[PDB]
Amino acid sequence: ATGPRYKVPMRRRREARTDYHQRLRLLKSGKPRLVARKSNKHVRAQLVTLGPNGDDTLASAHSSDLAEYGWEAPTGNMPSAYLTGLLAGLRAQEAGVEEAVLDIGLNSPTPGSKVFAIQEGAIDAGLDIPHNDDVLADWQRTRGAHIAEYDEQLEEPLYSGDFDAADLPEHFDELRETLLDGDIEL
Amino acid sequence: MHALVQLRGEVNMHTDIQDTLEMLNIHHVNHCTLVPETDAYRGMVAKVNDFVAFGEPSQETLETVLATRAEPLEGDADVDDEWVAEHTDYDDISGLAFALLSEETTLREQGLSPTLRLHPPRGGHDGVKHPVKEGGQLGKHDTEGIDDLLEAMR
Amino acid sequence: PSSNGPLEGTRGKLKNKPRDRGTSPPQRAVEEFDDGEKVHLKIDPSVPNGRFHPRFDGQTGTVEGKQGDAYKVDIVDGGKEKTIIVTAAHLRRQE
Amino acid sequence: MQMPRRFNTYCPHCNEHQEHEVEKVRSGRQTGMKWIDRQRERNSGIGNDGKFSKVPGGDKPTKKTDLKYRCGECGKAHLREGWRAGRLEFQE
Amino acid sequence: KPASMYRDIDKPAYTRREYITGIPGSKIAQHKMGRKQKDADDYPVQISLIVEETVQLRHGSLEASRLSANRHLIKELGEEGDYKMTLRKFPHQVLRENKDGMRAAFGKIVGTAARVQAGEQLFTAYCNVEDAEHVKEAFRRAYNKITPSCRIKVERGEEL
RNA sequence: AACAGCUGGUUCCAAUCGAAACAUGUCGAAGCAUGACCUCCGCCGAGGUAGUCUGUGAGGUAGAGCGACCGAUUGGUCCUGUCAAACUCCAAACUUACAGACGCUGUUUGACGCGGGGAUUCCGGUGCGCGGGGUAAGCCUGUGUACCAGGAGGGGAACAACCCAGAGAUAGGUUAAGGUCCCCAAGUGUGGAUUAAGUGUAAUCCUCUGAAGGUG
RNA sequence: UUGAGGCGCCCAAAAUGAUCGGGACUCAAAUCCACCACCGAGACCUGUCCGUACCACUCAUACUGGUAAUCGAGUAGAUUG
RNA sequence: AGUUUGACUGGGGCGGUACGCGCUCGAAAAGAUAUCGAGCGCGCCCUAUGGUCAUCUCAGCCGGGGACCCGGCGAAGAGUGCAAGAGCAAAAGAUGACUUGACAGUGUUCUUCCCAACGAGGAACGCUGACGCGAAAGCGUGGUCUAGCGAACCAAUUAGCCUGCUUGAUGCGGGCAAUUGAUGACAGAAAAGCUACCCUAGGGAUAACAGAGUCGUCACUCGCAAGAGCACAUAUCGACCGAGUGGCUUGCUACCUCGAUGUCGGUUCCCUCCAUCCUGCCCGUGCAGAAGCGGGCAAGGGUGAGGUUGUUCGCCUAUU
RNA sequence: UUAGGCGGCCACAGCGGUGGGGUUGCCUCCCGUACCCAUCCCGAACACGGAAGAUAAGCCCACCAGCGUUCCAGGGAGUACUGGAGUGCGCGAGCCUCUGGGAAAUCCGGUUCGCCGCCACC
Ligand SMILES: [Cl-]
Ligand SMILES: [Cl-]
Ligand SMILES: [Cl-]
Ligand SMILES: [Cl-]
Ligand SMILES: [Cl-]
Ligand SMILES: [K+]
Ligand SMILES: [Mg+2]
Ligand SMILES: [Mg+2]
Ligand SMILES: [Mg+2]
Ligand SMILES: [Mg+2]
Ligand SMILES: [Mg+2]
Ligand SMILES: [Mg+2]
Ligand SMILES: [Mg+2]
Ligand SMILES: [Mg+2]
Ligand SMILES: [Mg+2]
Ligand SMILES: [Mg+2]
Ligand SMILES: [Mg+2]
Ligand SMILES: [Mg+2]
Ligand SMILES: [Mg+2]
Ligand SMILES: [Mg+2]
Ligand SMILES: [Mg+2]
Ligand SMILES: [Mg+2]
Ligand SMILES: [Mg+2]
Ligand SMILES: [Mg+2]
Ligand SMILES: [Mg+2]
Ligand SMILES: [Mg+2]
Ligand SMILES: [Mg+2]
Ligand SMILES: [Mg+2]
Ligand SMILES: [Mg+2]
Ligand SMILES: [Mg+2]
Ligand code: NA
Ligand code: NA
Ligand code: NA
Ligand code: NA
Ligand code: NA
Ligand code: NA
Ligand code: NA
Ligand code: NA
Ligand code: NA
Ligand code: NA
Ligand code: NA
Ligand code: NA
Ligand code: NA
Ligand code: NA
Ligand code: NA
Ligand code: NA
Ligand code: NA
Ligand code: NA
Ligand code: NA
Ligand code: NA
Ligand code: NA
Ligand code: NA
Ligand SMILES: [Sr+2]
Ligand SMILES: [Sr+2]
Ligand SMILES: [Sr+2]
Ligand SMILES: [Sr+2]
Ligand SMILES: [Sr+2]
Ligand SMILES: [Sr+2]
Ligand SMILES: [Sr+2]
Ligand SMILES: [Sr+2]
Ligand SMILES: [Sr+2]
Ligand SMILES: [Sr+2]
Ligand SMILES: [Sr+2]
Ligand SMILES: [Sr+2]
Ligand SMILES: [Sr+2]
Ligand SMILES: [Sr+2]
Ligand SMILES: [Sr+2]
Ligand SMILES: [Sr+2]
Ligand SMILES: [Sr+2]
Ligand SMILES: [Sr+2]
Ligand SMILES: [Sr+2]
Ligand SMILES: [Sr+2]
Ligand SMILES: [Sr+2]
Ligand SMILES: [Sr+2]
Ligand SMILES: [Sr+2]
Ligand SMILES: [Sr+2]
Ligand SMILES: [Sr+2]
Ligand SMILES: [Sr+2]
Ligand SMILES: [Sr+2]
Repeated sequence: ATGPRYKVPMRRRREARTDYHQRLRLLKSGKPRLVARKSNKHVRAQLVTLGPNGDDTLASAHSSDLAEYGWEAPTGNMPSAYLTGLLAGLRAQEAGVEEAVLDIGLNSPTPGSKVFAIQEGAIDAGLDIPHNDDVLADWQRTRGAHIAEYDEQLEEPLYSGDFDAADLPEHFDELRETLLDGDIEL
Repeated sequence: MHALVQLRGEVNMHTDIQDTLEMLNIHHVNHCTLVPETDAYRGMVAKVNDFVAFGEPSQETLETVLATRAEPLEGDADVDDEWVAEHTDYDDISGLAFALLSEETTLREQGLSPTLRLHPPRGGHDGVKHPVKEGGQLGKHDTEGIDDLLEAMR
Repeated sequence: PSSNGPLEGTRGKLKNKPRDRGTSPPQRAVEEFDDGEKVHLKIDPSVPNGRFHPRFDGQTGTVEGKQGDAYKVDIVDGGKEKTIIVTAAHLRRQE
Repeated sequence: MQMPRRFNTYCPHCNEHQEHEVEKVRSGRQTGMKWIDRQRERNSGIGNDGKFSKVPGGDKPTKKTDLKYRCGECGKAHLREGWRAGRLEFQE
Repeated sequence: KPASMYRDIDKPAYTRREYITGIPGSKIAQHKMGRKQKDADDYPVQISLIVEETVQLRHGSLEASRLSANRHLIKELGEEGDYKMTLRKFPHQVLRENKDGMRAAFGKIVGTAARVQAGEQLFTAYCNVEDAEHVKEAFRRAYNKITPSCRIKVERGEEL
């Protein structure tokens, strides 16, 4: 920018979307990456592999296409995250993918976070992924219990639209139960 | 196709330059060879440019020299039309000369020594200390120029 | 030379042009080569580890197996055969 | 330089990490009954005594560390390469 | 010391003051003479002294020639005549002398010189058509004090 | 019959190949050892690479430039004056790794390579190109190359390394460098111009000087 | 009046006897631009022979025939008759 | 009494260490490359100034209330132990926390030593074991990279085992693996000088003297002509700077001679050079004359005697 | 790709500027602290929960060249420099010719306000 000698960062570094130092350490495993990403409203999980002209996504799952199996709840929470991971995980198994390493991008490794929920989901789908159980939220929270008990302090329905008043972690069970099922159109 | 004639001896010439002449089958002063005009050969002659005389000869001249100085791969045997006819893919010297000039074959392929051992230039040459443009005999020559030299070294 | 260390006279060859300064892209540090492949050797100023002796910059060897994540590349120093341990970060496929 | 009197490190005997105690190697006393001792007596006579007429060399500006690392559980010590150090004080 | 000792360019460029100490000061008093508040474009005539051979000119010579030239312009046009002259080269090359025989001979620092390539302008003066023959005379005296033969060339000027 | 790393000497013919005057270590620099390099023998069995072209790479010297770093370096009320072995926004020629192609070479002349026997050698020198030191040197110390050393014969008045030229014997011929007025083989050659100083009749050079400046 | 080029002149002093090798040379026997014909090596071409290497035949390294444009200098030194 | 008292070196000595290491340049854009080459460093320091993880972004400038607080600009000029060059910004830097991988064993490869053999040392990259941190990939075989280093014999030290002469017990020994202790002349001897009383082997491989090359020094000249010379550059004197000639001084170099080319000064006797002191012939003058000053041609002839000092040189005297 | 995720090349992509775009869609800003988690102090950030509002930021789409950068034509320049050769020139430092290569500054006019890969998606 200033002159001939000026040094402009790599594009994805300017955009502040790719931590290249973390990326290298990640790519060293030689395994595919389980890309866990978040949006204010959605959660995405991708199984990316290295390629000659750029990465290759062999399977993915977006919280949006979660409804395609019977999801009538919001898509920016724990139950949403876990399920999206499981879906992507299952699709991954179908593609022949057997193992991966969790890539959480610029998100923080906070215990019980959603990226770890995504990870737990993928692991349950049958994917072998280096993890640490006690960094994963305890079952109930993944189910969405923390949200139900929150709506208990009602007086005003947590959810605007009507999915339900006291919400349902039971819906979480139905959807998971539905995915672990062999049939299911992936 | 160019005609190469070494006009300057080996003493004091760079070794990589001397080795080049040897790869072009010339091992003595006044020895001539016929070389196709390729990028590969072009570099070689450019490297030897200062110890040689070269250029494209006329059909006739090549014929005179072939008759007078060509030799079998082995032996004394004169290389005349009959020889050419009973040993080569051609009917006479002219057919051979033409094919060489048109770069369709080589003296070797036809069972001939790759080298034409010429005689010193009758009447002397223009000197080996200057190029053609300066009045000398070194470097690239005119077709008429090469012809004069080759004919003189008949 | 006034000294005989490994980096003597390596000012130029081990320095980045200002614009190529800074951490290098990971892609080439993870590249995979097969035994028999011809590879050019050139140290990447920005990459500290996995280097070979500077004297060998410019060589084009032959991958002949590996040691850990680094590669074992065969070359000929003058007339002598040598095996060089080097990571992909400092290698490039020939052609 | 400073150095901890105790710390966790590999015990080549237990074959697992444990708390070791670091001590400077105290010189053991000679007996005067080693082969070299008898050779000195045997070979020293009238005139020069060859090697036995030589005297103690000099000193390097700095000496290397000379320590014993003792496993706090099995009690057995082991030795390590030393490193040049002008001074060495243990912390505690 | 004779110039024969330093006039040729037979040594590496030696100018790095970060590695050379005790360099004698320059004897050149001025590089811009005459009316330095005026421009060169404000004059019809521009004459330059051109060096015909590549050489090194010690600061002692620059000053002597610059002096004998400007000193003439002063005498003929006045201490404020309407003209301006410039010595465009500066003595960057540091000079040594080995003043023990050839043992540890690297010389001690003794001076500075300017490297001038053949065909370059050492001096360039600007004057009016009237004082054209005076500047030519100043240069004649100037080239009698520097090693090489020179050409007095009239650049901007055709009133002949 | 002391020992010496020091001086001197070491006796017949011929045929093939043919160096090193350098690197590492050394109480080592007038010496050795280990390598480089020379040579001899056995083994292996199909490629090899002194030249060039092209492709895929390596490089910051020449040059250049610095409102591109850096540090030097002018003046005026942006402009205006300069530089760099230990500066670089630039950047050759060129050198170099690997591969293919052409060339050359090898498969009875066995290359490339491997193993073993025997060395000599580790005072070098010169020309040219590039250097660094030095006022310089027929100086000192590098580097690449060809030569002398260890290279005849022709030329250069003579003359290790400048020019031609690398050479079995003998014989005929034609040239090379160089030369053609005589000495001295070949022209008192041709067309044209300049010079009046015997300038000059002197490639290169310790060797052949001739400068700044000046010349109706 | 002024610019450019060619050759020459001044600048130019050393020790036994001056020199371009010498003689000597001036529309040259000098210098520059061209050009013509010649002389001149052991180089190059060519006849015969010798050595060495290789090939064919052979017990032969004895003869005989063949190949060498791509063999023929050499100090120290290695190898062989 | 026996010996030692090193090497390098524009001869040797004195000085210095280019005697072991690292960096830039020299170095001629691959690699390699010398000099008593230019600039300059290392013989340690650090339990954190090592390791990991989390959080974070530095110099410097500006604006608001050279300490602190807020905002903006800001690819890197900060910082990173110490030379130099290089590396590094969601870090290799800073802060905080945790931790001891500065771990044991054993290798591959490169380097040391380009090519091309050679040890100690060093580095990169592995494996086995045991660990630290991290969610995990992963990172940690000390400090971002290149200096910070040492053989055999002997001793001490660490853990287990082998072994000592017919045999058993005890003592005390011998050994396998490794750590520490130094040789800096740093691929390791335990080590001062004089010789003119000297001696030998050799060297012109190397100095004194003469020659030779060079010419900085020395001698002489030329160009330009500031200046002064009451005015006047050029009667005369003549700075600066610039260009040369000589080979008389001095210095440099190490070509020639060390199985020998006799030293300084003087003397005697011969030849020569000219940059001329006199003599001849001239030009200028700040040339009235006389006596001078300066310059030109010119080497035929002349240029002498004495006092001090070995002196050359030089000082001094009377003649000329 | 009517706004997305992961990238490769790593300024042709930077700096700066103009215009346009979003009812249950996407990205955001945004709203909000019971929880997982968090600030050496702050739900600012990190983390979690969520849609009342908005297209003003970001982002995506279209475009501008003043600065920086890449490439191209002409000029500078076959200049500077240079590998091979020369009984060519110069007192000399050095230069020239033939042969094979061949810049840099700078001027001028164009180019460049990213290109490409995988996945997902009215
Ligand atoms: Cl995200
Ligand atoms: Cl290596
Ligand atoms: Cl200790
Ligand atoms: Cl020969
Ligand atoms: Cl005469
Ligand atoms: K002598
Ligand atoms: Mg034949
Ligand atoms: Mg003839
Ligand atoms: Mg001729
Ligand atoms: Mg360099
Ligand atoms: Mg014999
Ligand atoms: Mg014989
Ligand atoms: Mg330069
Ligand atoms: Mg000899
Ligand atoms: Mg005659
Ligand atoms: Mg004459
Ligand atoms: Mg004795
Ligand atoms: Mg000595
Ligand atoms: Mg190099
Ligand atoms: Mg000892
Ligand atoms: Mg001990
Ligand atoms: Mg030593
Ligand atoms: Mg050594
Ligand atoms: Mg004696
Ligand atoms: Mg001598
Ligand atoms: Mg005598
Ligand atoms: Mg006279
Ligand atoms: Mg006389
Ligand atoms: Mg808008
Ligand atoms: Mg000459
Ligand atoms: Na980089
Ligand atoms: Na005894
Ligand atoms: Na001295
Ligand atoms: Na002896
Ligand atoms: Na030698
Ligand atoms: Na030696
Ligand atoms: Na000796
Ligand atoms: Na081939
Ligand atoms: Na040059
Ligand atoms: Na020879
Ligand atoms: Na002769
Ligand atoms: Na004459
Ligand atoms: Na011999
Ligand atoms: Na000693
Ligand atoms: Na080693
Ligand atoms: Na002398
Ligand atoms: Na002189
Ligand atoms: Na005498
Ligand atoms: Na006289
Ligand atoms: Na006297
Ligand atoms: Na605090
Ligand atoms: Na917007
Ligand atoms: Sr005894
Ligand atoms: Sr005794
Ligand atoms: Sr000591
Ligand atoms: Sr020089
Ligand atoms: Sr002059
Ligand atoms: Sr080079
Ligand atoms: Sr005539
Ligand atoms: Sr004529
Ligand atoms: Sr001589
Ligand atoms: Sr000359
Ligand atoms: Sr002149
Ligand atoms: Sr012979
Ligand atoms: Sr022979
Ligand atoms: Sr031979
Ligand atoms: Sr003694
Ligand atoms: Sr001396
Ligand atoms: Sr490190
Ligand atoms: Sr016993
Ligand atoms: Sr004393
Ligand atoms: Sr005495
Ligand atoms: Sr005279
Ligand atoms: Sr007189
Ligand atoms: Sr004397
Ligand atoms: Sr005296
Ligand atoms: Sr908020
Ligand atoms: Sr001169
Ligand atoms: Sr071209």
